[PDB]
Amino acid sequence: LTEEQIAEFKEAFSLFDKDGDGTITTKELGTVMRSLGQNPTEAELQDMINEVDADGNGTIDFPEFLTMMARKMKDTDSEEEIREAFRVFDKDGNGYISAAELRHVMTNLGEKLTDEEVDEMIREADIDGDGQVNYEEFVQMMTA
Amino acid sequence: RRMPAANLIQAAWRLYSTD
Amino acid sequence: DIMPAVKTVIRSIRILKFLVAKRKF
Ligand SMILES: [Ca+2]
Ligand SMILES: [Ca+2]
Repeated sequence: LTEEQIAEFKEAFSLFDKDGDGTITTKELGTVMRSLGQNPTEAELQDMINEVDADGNGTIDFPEFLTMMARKMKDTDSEEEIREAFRVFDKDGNGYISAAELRHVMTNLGEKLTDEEVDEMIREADIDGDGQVNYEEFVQMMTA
Repeated sequence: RRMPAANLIQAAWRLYSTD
Repeated sequence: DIMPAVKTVIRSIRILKFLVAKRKF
């Protein structure tokens, strides 16, 4: 272990834990989000904390925060879930989805994708440029 | 369903994109 | 310099957002 990595995570934790008691509450997590132009509901803030709150005490402590940072999208079920989220729009079951059909669904549905963000997504998802996305391979690329 | 599915894909893409 | 810290804060919120959208699906 080196103090290089310790440095950035501690500082990042402190930007949440502004009261410095060693724990991130929904109020503090929500404050940071609001200061970035976000408008989370308290229910959302609870759900977030509950995904990394090991001991169930309702707030995020430093070990939980480090563990979360390291885990990222490596959760075992992450590919299955993200890929099953794809299947929803794969009407035919091939394991493929057209570019056009992905951009449609990505842009049209909730938490709409920026016309830029979707441009980047398609450029990474359709490696041939034919308009056909093997969404499993795409998910396997996102899921390191 | 479709909306929660779009949400998952969106969230996954914006996380992958932080790098 | 606060930028690495801020980039880490943004990534952590996107991890939380991803984990919640996974639970909800
Ligand atoms: Ca605190
Ligand atoms: Ca806790």
